[PDB]
Amino acid sequence: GRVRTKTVKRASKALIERYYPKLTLDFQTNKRLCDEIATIQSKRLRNKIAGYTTHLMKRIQKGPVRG
Amino acid sequence: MLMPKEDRNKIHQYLFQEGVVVAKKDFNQAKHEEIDTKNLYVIKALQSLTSKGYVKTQFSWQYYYYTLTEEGVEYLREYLNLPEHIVPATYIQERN
Amino acid sequence: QQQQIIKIRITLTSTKVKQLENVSSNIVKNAEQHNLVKKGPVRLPTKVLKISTRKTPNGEGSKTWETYEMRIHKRYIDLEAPVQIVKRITQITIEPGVDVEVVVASN
Amino acid sequence: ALISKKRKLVADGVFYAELNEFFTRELAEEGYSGVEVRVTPTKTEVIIRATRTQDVLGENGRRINELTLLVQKRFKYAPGTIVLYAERVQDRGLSAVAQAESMKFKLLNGLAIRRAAYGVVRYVMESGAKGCEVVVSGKLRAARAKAMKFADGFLIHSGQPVNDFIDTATRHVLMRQGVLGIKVKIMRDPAKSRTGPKALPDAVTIIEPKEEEPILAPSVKDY
Amino acid sequence: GDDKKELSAEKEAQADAAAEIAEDAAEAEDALQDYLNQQANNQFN
RNA sequence: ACGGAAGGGCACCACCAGGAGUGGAGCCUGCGGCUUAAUUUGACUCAACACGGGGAAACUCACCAGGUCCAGACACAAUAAGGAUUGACAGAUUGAGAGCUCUUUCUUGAUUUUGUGGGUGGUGGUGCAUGGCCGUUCUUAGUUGGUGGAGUGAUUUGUCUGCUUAAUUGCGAUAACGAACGAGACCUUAACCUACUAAAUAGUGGUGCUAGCAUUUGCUGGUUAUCCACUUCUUAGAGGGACUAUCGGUUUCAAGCCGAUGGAAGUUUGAGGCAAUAACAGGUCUGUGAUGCCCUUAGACGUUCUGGGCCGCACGCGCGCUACACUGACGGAGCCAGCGAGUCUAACCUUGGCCGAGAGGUCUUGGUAAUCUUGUGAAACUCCGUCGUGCUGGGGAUAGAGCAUUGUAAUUAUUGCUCUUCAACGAGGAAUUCCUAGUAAGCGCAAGUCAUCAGCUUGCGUUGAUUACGUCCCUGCCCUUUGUACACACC
Ligand SMILES: [Mg+2]
Ligand SMILES: [Mg+2]
Ligand SMILES: [Mg+2]
Ligand SMILES: [Mg+2]
Ligand SMILES: [Mg+2]
Ligand SMILES: [Mg+2]
Ligand SMILES: [Mg+2]
Ligand SMILES: [Mg+2]
Ligand SMILES: [Mg+2]
Ligand SMILES: [Mg+2]
Ligand SMILES: [Mg+2]
Ligand SMILES: [Mg+2]
Ligand SMILES: [Mg+2]
Ligand SMILES: [Mg+2]
Ligand SMILES: [Mg+2]
Ligand SMILES: [Mg+2]
Ligand SMILES: [Mg+2]
Ligand SMILES: [Mg+2]
Ligand SMILES: [Mg+2]
Ligand SMILES: [Mg+2]
Ligand SMILES: [Mg+2]
Ligand SMILES: [Mg+2]
Ligand SMILES: [Mg+2]
Ligand SMILES: [Mg+2]
Ligand SMILES: [Mg+2]
Ligand SMILES: [Mg+2]
Ligand SMILES: [Mg+2]
Repeated sequence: GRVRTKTVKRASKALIERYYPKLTLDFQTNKRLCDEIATIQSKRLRNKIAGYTTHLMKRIQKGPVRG
Repeated sequence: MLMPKEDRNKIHQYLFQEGVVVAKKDFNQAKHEEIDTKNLYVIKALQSLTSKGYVKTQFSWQYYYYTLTEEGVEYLREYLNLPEHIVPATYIQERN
Repeated sequence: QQQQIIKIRITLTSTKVKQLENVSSNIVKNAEQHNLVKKGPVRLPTKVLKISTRKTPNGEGSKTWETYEMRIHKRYIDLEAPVQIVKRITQITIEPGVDVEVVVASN
Repeated sequence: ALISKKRKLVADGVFYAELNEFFTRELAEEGYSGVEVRVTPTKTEVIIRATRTQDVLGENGRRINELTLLVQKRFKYAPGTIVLYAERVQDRGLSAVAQAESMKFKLLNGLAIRRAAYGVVRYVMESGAKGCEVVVSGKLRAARAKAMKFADGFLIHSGQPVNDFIDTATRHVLMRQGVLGIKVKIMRDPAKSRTGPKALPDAVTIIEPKEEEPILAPSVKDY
Repeated sequence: GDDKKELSAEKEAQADAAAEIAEDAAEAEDALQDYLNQQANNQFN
């Protein structure tokens, strides 16, 4: 599978919540974002996180998303 | 055990001198590193010396560790006869 | 009045890659940080001591196997310094966990 | 002299193992808690992490004599080349091994099984552990063997942080009936780590934005 | 131990820990034979 | 908690579609059984049977036939310096050049001896007294507290119909909201860097000195430093990289899932390590100088020494090895790995030279090792020949005769070589195992064991498929529902 755990999804929510100006449709920049704006202990988890706080953006751009 | 006074003293004396003895568990070892007797001689000699107080024994990885204790510090004083205010592991080196 | 270029080889061996690379790197600066000449840390292929055993003290059960391993890391640094710096550079720089060995000679 | 370094590095391991043993057997009523042996120029350095170094010393510093002398004779060291110092451990409260031997020694003055363990967890906590676990196993007083658990606070149990943050230790308190198994688990507050990861890998902190007071039609400052 | 007397344990447990903090803060400050051996056999030699 | 009720699932220790087999045969090896002086013993459904790292010539070792020793602490008592006790040469004796015991008669000097109490050792018993460890449930996904809601209460709700996932993984629903343990994260290994830092113990290009062939400049080599440079390849440091990205089908346009493109990599990226709460009278007292209790303790169940035994053979069972041939055997020729190991107070890994058909021997030698063995020139495999379907030149059991190696010792034949002998076996009934890609299968190699001995194992790389990409029919487990007079919980 590839269902993203709660830790991933919980951070993502928490980032989109308090930094929507800043952040984008681009994971490439959202990666670099997370580093400055968030303490995370692994490269891997950071990517797993940014990639999904990205995906979440990507469709807010077309309608809202609960949560 | 059965062992001549000669070997008893070579033990006993060396005990008072060093204040300490170690010795591997392997009876029939002919001559023991340092002391000039049968290894079997040392082990049991001490075993006796402990079983009447005097000295303390420790094992771990196949080796005996005999610690000369204070009441023994008297017994050796009798067996070797040497006068009180003698010695043991009871110096502080020069200034080491 | 002393000092003469004696051609050195410091060999550095350990299982603790931080402390090792530490003593390694700190040395390489403390070389040209006073201008020597060297071929730097040469990392030898880190080798692995494997040990493969049944877990069980006895016989019962599906035969589970368990392999422990111990890694040996070895660098060598070549220096060309006189007698004063060398002896200084060997006695200090010491570290609990890193075995330092300094040979000399042109053979 | 002259050894393979494969043989040499293993050999040094064993040496530690044999040494650590001998101390754990010899300095129990001294809250022995570990060693490290530093190979140096001109000497071999041994440090005894015992809580109560007053006893490791002795009448004008006797015992460490016997102790070195012992350690000396055994591995064949040439008087002077081996050196022992004792060194009181900074809080026994966050050291598994120190606490099992407490637990042991508790139960050997016959403390109630719980009052024992249930105490240790409480003292460890006040030593600022993030969490702590004690198990007692085997047989007290009844005939059939039981086992208990005694935890409080926070622990994790898997992967690398285990290697990182938890101290565990089994001891064997040899009782009149059979033998008890004591088994302590301390989980160190990773905040304080001092040298390593600062948190659990699960830890994801977000900086708290900034209360903007924006708007304001352009303008520019000169300098 | 039975759960009927538990309270009494947990409290004595605490007290136990409290007096382990007396010890560990009060130890956080609190307050020859000459001649040798291989010599006496060389002096009386 | 349980059911020989019901409803859902999940999995190549289930099946489907297949593969490659085992079950038949020879032998190897374990287990039963018989046998025996003894054939030491544990373990018996998955979870006992190439398992106790269990490949036992002595040792191991426990078992059997025999012989010594005390290594019986310590305390009192007895004995006793007119000698408590110790040892012996030769002979007899004995398997023995054991003064075991006897003859004889020196020696030793308070160390012992006799006795009781008390210790002590023991692969003696008890794993149904224990610790620790392990294996099993578990290829599973479960466990809990805060504030709130229900209940006098134990308790429940959160933790759920559905959907999704490898996952109590999420989505969603929603009297719950929000969190922690376990899952995930993490860690290690295999993949990608012409980016960074370097290397005579890694290697490339150039240049010298040089060989061969062409000569027309060339082509192919030699040269642990004859110099210059470089880091692509090798090595291991620090970084980076992937997040199922872009796009699109799909779907409660949710988690997600499928496809395409790109990418070193898109099945948790592949394989591992660690792994919560709980259960079992699972296994181990035969790993432990871990341990309670019982047994035993000098004609010993201590220990050691000699010799046999664990291998004994009407036969049942299990893991294996080699095979039945022509996708073959044989004989020449091609000629390519990776994981490893290796000698200090010592004989380890062995290049090279010679002698020997061989196995081996002998003279030297490099290596405490990316430095030498070793490019481990391994095997399948590839090439050209011989044989031609004939139990054949497939197959190599059984057996005779010789020569070498390890070891104090090889007989009941440790192993190796040569000749010879040349069995069963013509693809294996009922049954049954394993597996989804660099996988299956074929194929060798190192390592553990190891003086000698792998038909075992743990890892490794070499050659490289077929068929799924599904489901609940079989089998096993999990989940709700439901019944219970069980709760020591259907033993
Ligand atoms: Mg966790
Ligand atoms: Mg994990
Ligand atoms: Mg089928
Ligand atoms: Mg078949
Ligand atoms: Mg025998
Ligand atoms: Mg007696
Ligand atoms: Mg008695
Ligand atoms: Mg025992
Ligand atoms: Mg059991
Ligand atoms: Mg057990
Ligand atoms: Mg039994
Ligand atoms: Mg599977
Ligand atoms: Mg209420
Ligand atoms: Mg529930
Ligand atoms: Mg490179
Ligand atoms: Mg593609
Ligand atoms: Mg049982
Ligand atoms: Mg055991
Ligand atoms: Mg057998
Ligand atoms: Mg061929
Ligand atoms: Mg010949
Ligand atoms: Mg040499
Ligand atoms: Mg034929
Ligand atoms: Mg043939
Ligand atoms: Mg071998
Ligand atoms: Mg085996
Ligand atoms: Mg009910």
